[PDB]
Amino acid sequence: GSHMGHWSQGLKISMQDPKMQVYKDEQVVVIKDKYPKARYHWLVLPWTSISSLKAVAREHLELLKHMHTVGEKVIVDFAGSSKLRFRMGYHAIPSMSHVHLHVISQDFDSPCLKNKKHWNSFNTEYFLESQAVIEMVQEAGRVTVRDGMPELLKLPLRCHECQQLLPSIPQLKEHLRKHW
DNA sequence: GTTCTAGAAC
DNA sequence: GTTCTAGAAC
Ligand SMILES: Nc1ncnc2c1ncn2[C@@H]1O[C@H](COP(=O)(O)O)[C@@H](O)[C@H]1O
Ligand SMILES: [Zn+2]
Repeated sequence: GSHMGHWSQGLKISMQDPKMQVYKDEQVVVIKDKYPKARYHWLVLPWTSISSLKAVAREHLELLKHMHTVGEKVIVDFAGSSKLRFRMGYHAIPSMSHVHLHVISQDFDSPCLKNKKHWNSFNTEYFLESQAVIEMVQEAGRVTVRDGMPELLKLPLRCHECQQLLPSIPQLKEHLRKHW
């Protein structure tokens, strides 16, 4: 198939789709995640094209902080009264091109959350905190990740609230109901 | 990244 | 027999 039509380039299409945009300014766009892994799941993307965190440098530090601030604003404007806990961050190894900040509520109540990679990508070291990425770019000038990130996706399923071990995705999803 | 589904796990 | 996971996708 074509490069532009490849599944890994899909965000470059969605970020220009008015029906998926919930916020726009002169630097970034916020879209709904096409396959949300919780009740609230947005992606903050800059207009300018940066393939991944591998291409981030100190020239992008202001942009990374602005993305962080816009994510917090969206949380207030769209889920302020819910008082849900939120996390913001990046996957240590992304699948989709174009740098994007995850903004996801911590219910993880979604039919799109279906497999172990989904869970561990948001609930292990694989999920890089936005603040940690920002500080790493500021102090070290680039984003580096340790070896072994793919193995983290294979870890046993463990609740993020009470750390209880669960034997399967369905049993995990049922357990998460208890923390609503 | 998602779908689809073969067969492993239960 | 059904649930559940995990690899191909030309
Ligand atoms: N076409 C798409 N439009 C919008 N979001 C998408 C699309 N395809 C995948 N996603 C989401 O983008 C994220 C990609 O994850 P990652 O590449 O690991 O940061 C996931 O949350 C997906 O659900
Ligand atoms: Zn729990």
